[PDB]
Amino acid sequence: YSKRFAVFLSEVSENKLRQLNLNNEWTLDKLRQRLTKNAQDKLELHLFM
Amino acid sequence: RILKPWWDVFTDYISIVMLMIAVFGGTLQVTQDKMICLPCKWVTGPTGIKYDLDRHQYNYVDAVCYENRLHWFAKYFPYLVLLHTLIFLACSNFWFKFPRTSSKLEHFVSILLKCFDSPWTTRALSESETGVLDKKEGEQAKALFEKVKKFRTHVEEGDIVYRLYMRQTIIKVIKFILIICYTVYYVHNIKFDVDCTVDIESLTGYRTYRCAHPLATLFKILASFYISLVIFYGLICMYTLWWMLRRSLKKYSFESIREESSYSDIPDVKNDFAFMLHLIDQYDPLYSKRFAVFLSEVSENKLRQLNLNNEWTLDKLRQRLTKNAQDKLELHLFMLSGIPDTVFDLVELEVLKLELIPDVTIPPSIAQLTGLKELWLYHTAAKIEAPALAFLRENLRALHIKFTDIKEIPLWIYSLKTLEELHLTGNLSAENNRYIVIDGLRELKRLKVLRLKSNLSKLPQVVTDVGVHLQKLSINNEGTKLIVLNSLKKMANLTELELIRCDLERIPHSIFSLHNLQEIDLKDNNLKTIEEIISFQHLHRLTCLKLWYNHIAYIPIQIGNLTNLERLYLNRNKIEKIPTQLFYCRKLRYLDLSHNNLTFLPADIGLLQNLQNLAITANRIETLPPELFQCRKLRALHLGNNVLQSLPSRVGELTNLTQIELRGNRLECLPVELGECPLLKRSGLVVEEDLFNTLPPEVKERLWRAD
Repeated sequence: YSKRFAVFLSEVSENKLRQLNLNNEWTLDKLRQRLTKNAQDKLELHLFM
Repeated sequence: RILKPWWDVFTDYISIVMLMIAVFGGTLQVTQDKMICLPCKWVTGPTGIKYDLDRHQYNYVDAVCYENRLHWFAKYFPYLVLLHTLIFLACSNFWFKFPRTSSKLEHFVSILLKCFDSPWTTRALSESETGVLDKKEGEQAKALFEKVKKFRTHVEEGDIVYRLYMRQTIIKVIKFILIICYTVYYVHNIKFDVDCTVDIESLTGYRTYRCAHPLATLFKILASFYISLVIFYGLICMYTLWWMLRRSLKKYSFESIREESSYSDIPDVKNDFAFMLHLIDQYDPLYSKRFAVFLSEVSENKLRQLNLNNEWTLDKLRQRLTKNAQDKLELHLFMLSGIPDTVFDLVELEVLKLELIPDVTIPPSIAQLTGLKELWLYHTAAKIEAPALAFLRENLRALHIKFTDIKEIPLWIYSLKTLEELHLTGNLSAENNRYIVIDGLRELKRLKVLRLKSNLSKLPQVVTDVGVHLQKLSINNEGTKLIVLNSLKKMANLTELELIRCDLERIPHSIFSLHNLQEIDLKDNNLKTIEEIISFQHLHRLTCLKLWYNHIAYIPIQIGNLTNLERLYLNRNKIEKIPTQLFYCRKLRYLDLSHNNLTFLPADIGLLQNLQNLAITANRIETLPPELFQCRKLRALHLGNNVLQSLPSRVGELTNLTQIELRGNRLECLPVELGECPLLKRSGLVVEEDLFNTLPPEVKERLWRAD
């Protein structure tokens, strides 16, 4: 039980959590929708925050 | 219910120990209490004395001495304890189950438990930041904040809980002092070994009875234990009173709210009643912090702003996209409190309309709308304070600041040096308020169209003439008497000038130097006979002459001087005679003779081969000249509001005549030569059932089979 509490307290793990939310909520098909643009193969994190 | 302080917890447990003593003394007092009595008589060595008495009489003198010569306090000690501790239970139990203020507490703990429960207050307590929640906790926080306001209405810093609490705690204190007085006064009236002397002597023959009570030591020790329990009990009750007079007020916790809020970076928080809040201040200030952080209007303002953000949808603005010229959106006239965030979703938008909104800030993600270039920001005070201004520094070209007062001109916004047209209606500004339009608009070098409409000016600003980039000017709807002559000629790239609703008797003569002038607008002026076209003929580019709403009654001979004139508006003045020299302006495509006093058209109309649309409405012409056929480019035969009678076969000449106007005439003949109507469909205000009765295959088959 103390192992559960400290493991949840670690910043690397919750950092991996929010990065993991951004993983499974920014999928391969999403960048498939964002592939090909004006001159070249341009990917937008442009204006996205 | 779990709001009780610690001393009321001690009141509960000391109370139940106290009644446990009561039921112990009562039970023991019933089944084991008796008295032992035997008479004092005087007042192989040792032998037992004998009495000539009986077991009968011993029980009798037991009952007589036990009832008579024994103290009632020792008789009824557990009953006084039992009834008296139910006074204490009735104090705290009755104070909490008082009906109306108990409803106040029940309502209060219901909103209090939800106020612990709301994870939005975890979020809003936890923190230009973003983050999108779901729907229904917004609804819960809506009606949750509503019921907080309902509680704020029902209480208004009440007094029933304070004075009712104060009355029950003060009767607890004075009852405490009362009973410790007489019980300490009666403990030494409990004795182990009593001396009885009764009227029994004719029945048993003895006066005095040494009587031992075998139980008074037990009642004595638990009586002393009892009052020891009470002095500890009521002593803690005195400590409650000492806090009541020492540190407790009606708004002291309100200062803990607002000093806590200044400590908690959400400063301005209102207040609801503190003494009940003081008891939970004694419970924990953490739960106090949950309550005030929910209470602040900035916080719930942010909540309903997010309710707006997820409760304007893509189908809503999708069904609000395409308008007058382009893709134009409206929060215009809609009194919305905030901009939706799905606004910057849909890049199809080009012209944004934002009347009546309290958004001082715009999100930086609005630059995703790369199609947006025309912006309407009226009845608002958007002072964004974000790096999105650089975003729109290289985006947009049109600004609309209508009906905006002197203070509500967002100053930092006009640094975008790609603005090209400006709309400043409603700057009701004096010369000191003229400087409140601060010259940071001088830096915006790309301003080409300037709108200074609908205000209280008399002279233009000296900062006005610094922009030679300006090509289109309007100074409209003012009290305009005076024009500084140098400022007009300084902006020589002026091509279109607007004098709408001005107090001009005449025109400024210095207009001759503005050789780029093509379009001149003179609506609603006091014009009699005009300044010479010798001035206008120096204006070589003059093509558009707009002479609306004057009271000039005669046109000078120099009208046959503007060859480049194509658009002539002579609407609503006192013109009666048609000047002959109208024929020379052969580039004339539109002739406006409307709202005059006209008699008859001379033959100058036939030489106007470029005439496509003719307006002679609101006149007094009765018969058209035969020069109708030479106006072969005529599409709009605008013949309204006259005393006209009929038409010749010249109507069949015009191959591009599409619309005919006869707004109130004789129109009795309804001629058949309309049935040679090669492209026309709508003789618009000629439409009557009379003309629809006449010419059956021509009107009905040509028009109604053409439709």
